[PDB]
Amino acid sequence: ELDMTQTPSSVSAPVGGSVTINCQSSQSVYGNNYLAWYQQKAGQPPKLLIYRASTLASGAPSRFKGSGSGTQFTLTISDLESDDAATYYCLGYYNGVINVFGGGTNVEIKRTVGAPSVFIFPPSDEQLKSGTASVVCLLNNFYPREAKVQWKVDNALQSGNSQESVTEQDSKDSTYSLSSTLTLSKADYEKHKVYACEVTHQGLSSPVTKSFNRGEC
Amino acid sequence: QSLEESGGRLVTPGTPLTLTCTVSGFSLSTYNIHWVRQAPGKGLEWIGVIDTGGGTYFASWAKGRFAISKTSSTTVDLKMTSLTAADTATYFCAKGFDYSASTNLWGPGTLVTISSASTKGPSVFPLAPSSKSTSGGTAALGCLVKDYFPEPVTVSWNSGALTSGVHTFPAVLQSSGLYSLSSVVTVPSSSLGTQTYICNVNHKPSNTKVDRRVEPKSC
Ligand SMILES: CO[C@H]1O[C@H](CO)[C@@H](O)[C@H](O[C@@H]2O[C@@H](C)[C@@H](O)[C@@H](O)[C@@H]2O)[C@H]1NC(C)=O
Repeated sequence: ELDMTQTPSSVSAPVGGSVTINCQSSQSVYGNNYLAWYQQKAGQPPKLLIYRASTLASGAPSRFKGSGSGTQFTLTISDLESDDAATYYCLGYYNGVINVFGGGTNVEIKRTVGAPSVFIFPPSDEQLKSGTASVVCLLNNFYPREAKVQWKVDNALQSGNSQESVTEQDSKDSTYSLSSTLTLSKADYEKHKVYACEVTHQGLSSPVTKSFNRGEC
Repeated sequence: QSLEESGGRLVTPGTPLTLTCTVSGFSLSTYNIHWVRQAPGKGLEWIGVIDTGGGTYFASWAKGRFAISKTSSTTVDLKMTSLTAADTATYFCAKGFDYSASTNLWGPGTLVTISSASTKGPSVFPLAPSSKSTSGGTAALGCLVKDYFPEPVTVSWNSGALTSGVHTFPAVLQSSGLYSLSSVVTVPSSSLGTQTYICNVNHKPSNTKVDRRVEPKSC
């Protein structure tokens, strides 16, 4: 019944900067101050930052500050570092032995534009023995997150046979990486010669291309 | 002092499932245990808590579908019924100082999948450059972990010794209904002839364990 509304869902700010994350409860939390804040990164459990609205968890840095009372709470992260790229959650405790998490907030570290380093990988002979060919294009360590990959096979633009995956923002250099996988049947792969990955990104003044010829090292 | 969840696995809908929280270095006569879950790509969701006396309390939506029990001085079970795809998630247990789910001690999580699809182990293929010199003083190497179910797979490099420059991507669900995952690392070109780079792949649900050495393909 009760709602915990966390805003904004996303925010971007530079190293040295500051962000404010808000949580609003439809009903006062227990004792007016039983509200905690968590940090979470991919594949890990959340880490406690704040409890009882404003008490700093042992081992969290001073630049995390909690404030508020009743139904309105704030987490302020100042002196932002690359390590602070993460998803943040509030957690309210309520009369009736109820805990409710806020919906979460993703904090991005805004850094200078950086071009991707692009690499291309032909399908392995091992894979070709089972009838499918995966061709992979890696875009390494770029900013901002947006990037476009266009595959070409003997200069035909590919559509509908590629899938992409993107890493969480790097906690040290604040970059992203992306992989694009082009899936072909072995039969299709062996009917064509020239395989190219073309990458569009703000760090590049025009799209960059990497290519290989099937069976030519 | 730590917690570790176990028992997360693939079952068909309606199959009862029991998870276990195994604790170490603190007493269940002093501390409570919270259960929390997180669906793929979604936020944290509180399930319930058991107190030192064994009394249990749950989220309003649980509706008696979940039960918690202390089964020994170091173990706590979460028993789940009427499971559907909505319950697919990673499940965490956490040490509770009180009834508030505010705590600095969590397990790593155990992954639950509710589906009628069958288990399948992945193939592991090299992502290899054509040459040691194809991209100057740095080379990218990788492993494509293809066609598995359910999640998760883990990947490390050189038995954990190599972490810098490693990017292990989120799994993607293919239209076939199987997952695929890639892991890559950037390394110095100048020693590719003699330095070994191995991706250590594990898909525990299928007992698949593969080490793949990756290097430039010869001409
Ligand atoms: C911060 O938690 C501590 O203080 C609260 C409130 O006084 C107290 O309830 C906690 O006791 C634990 O939790 C209760 C529900 C019982 O299970 C009790 O047996 C627990 O010890 C207390 N925590 C601790 C660790 O003392």
